[PDB]
Amino acid sequence: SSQAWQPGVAMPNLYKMQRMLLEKCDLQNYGDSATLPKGIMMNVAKYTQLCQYLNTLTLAVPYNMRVIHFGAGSDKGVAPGTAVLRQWLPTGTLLVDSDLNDFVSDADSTLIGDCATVHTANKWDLIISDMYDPKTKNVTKENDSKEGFFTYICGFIQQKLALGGSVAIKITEHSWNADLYKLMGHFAWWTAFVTNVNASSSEAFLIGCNYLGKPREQIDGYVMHANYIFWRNTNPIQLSSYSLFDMSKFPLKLRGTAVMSLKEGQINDMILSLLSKGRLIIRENNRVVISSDVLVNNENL
Amino acid sequence: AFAVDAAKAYKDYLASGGQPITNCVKMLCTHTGTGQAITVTPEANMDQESFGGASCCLYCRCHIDHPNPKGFCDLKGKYVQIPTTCANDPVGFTLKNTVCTVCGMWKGYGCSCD
Ligand SMILES: *O[C@H]1[C@H](O)[C@H](n2cnc3c(N)ncnc32)O[C@@H]1COP(=O)(O)OP(=O)(O)OP(=O)(O)OC[C@H]1O[C@@H](n2c[n+](C)c3c(=O)[nH]c(N)nc32)[C@H](O)[C@@H]1O
Ligand SMILES: N#Cc1cn([C@@H]2O[C@H](CO)[C@@H](O)[C@H]2O)c2ncnc(N)c12
Ligand SMILES: [Mg+2]
Ligand SMILES: [Zn+2]
Ligand SMILES: [Zn+2]
Repeated sequence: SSQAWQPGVAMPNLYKMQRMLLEKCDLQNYGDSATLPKGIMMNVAKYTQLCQYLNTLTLAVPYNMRVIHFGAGSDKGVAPGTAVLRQWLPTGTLLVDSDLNDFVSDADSTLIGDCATVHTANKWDLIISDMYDPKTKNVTKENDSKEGFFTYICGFIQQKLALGGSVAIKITEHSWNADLYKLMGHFAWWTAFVTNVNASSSEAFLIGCNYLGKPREQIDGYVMHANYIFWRNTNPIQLSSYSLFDMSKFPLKLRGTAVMSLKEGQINDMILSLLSKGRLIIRENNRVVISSDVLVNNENL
Repeated sequence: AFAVDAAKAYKDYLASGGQPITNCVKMLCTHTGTGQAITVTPEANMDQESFGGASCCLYCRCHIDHPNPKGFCDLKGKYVQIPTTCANDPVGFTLKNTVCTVCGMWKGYGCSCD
């Protein structure tokens, strides 16, 4: 029952191994609100607990680490999650964020527009996404795999995530994608992580830990999301904000993880073991350049 | 020779009873930090709250040019410590007050150089 003093709850391994069918999600505390410390926004508490959980994993943390954060704006025009990430990450970490709608951010660079317009030369060590389509609320049929930004995210992971890098991509009961689950099997380890402050929501962060660039495990993503909903449906999580009060060990440890460039032929099992243990990043270490594609139209006539 | 003076506009709006800019991003922290004014990571002490700097900057928040030939922002990408008594209006606090170039505390709210 000590779960309440954790930042949240990760999907236990035995639920990952099942072969459930997809049911409707029915949480006993659905929509209940946590008591947050005075004046703290939900997204700050949520991202703090996310980072607290990520402190328990084997993340690679190189010098000049590169982190990109999609879905980083709010209707308030500010970026609370970015502020927590930059607090968490080592000082000097390159942090880029993005959103469809305009906002002001503490990120080093911010691109406004659909994520599909975002391009970059370089590979990344950590990808964070909180994107969610408001139209996902207009539930009018079977809960199928969604595309949209999830299609971009899967390609972005396969194309622009360093080996050894990690991801946290927000899902919900209806905001999910089968290929993203399948791609969780291309990391050394994966889970679905529910924050204790939002334990009453079907939100989770799908976390891929230490990317291997090839399937370690074959995951059927329709089955795995059903497994996730089954877990949530049968394991009520009590809302808790306890962990928000102890920030003494919050900063991500600067491990100085090695970065090597290597061609697809030099990735042997000893390399793969280093990647799997959080001990190696593989990518170019050039300068970081990003860009937003801009559609040009003349509306006169 | 015309430029908008947004600092004065906000100061007068406040003076005439207007409600301060909201949704400044307050951080969770130990509250055992140095208490310095503007830092690379939250540094509030027991008498302060820490905020993400961009959200506390009048120019950032108002979508206007920064008062600086380079337009550089000294809050964005850092954290600003605000006395708890003034945390209802972080934007007003950073506009009205000044950081001591020697000890890095707010003049009047920590700076003991005098
Ligand atoms: O924190 C939210 C986060 O920012 C984002 N989000 C949600 N709505 C958003 C809009 N309009 N704009 C931007 N971002 C938005 O998603 C996070 C989670 O939000 P939450 O409302 O808590 O999601 P949740 O309801 O759990 O999942 P879905 O939105 O995918 O469900 C759609 C639809 O299905 C019904 N539903 C879901 N669940 C889990 C239910 C339950 O347990 N009990 C009941 N009776 N109904 C449930 C709901 O009608 C829901 O709206
Ligand atoms: N569908 C969709 C998207 C949603 N969001 C944003 O995620 C945040 C969700 O809480 C919100 O601020 C929103 O504006 C997107 N951002 C970029 N590209 C997209 N395709 C999306
Ligand atoms: Mg909620
Ligand atoms: Zn500014
Ligand atoms: Zn001084």
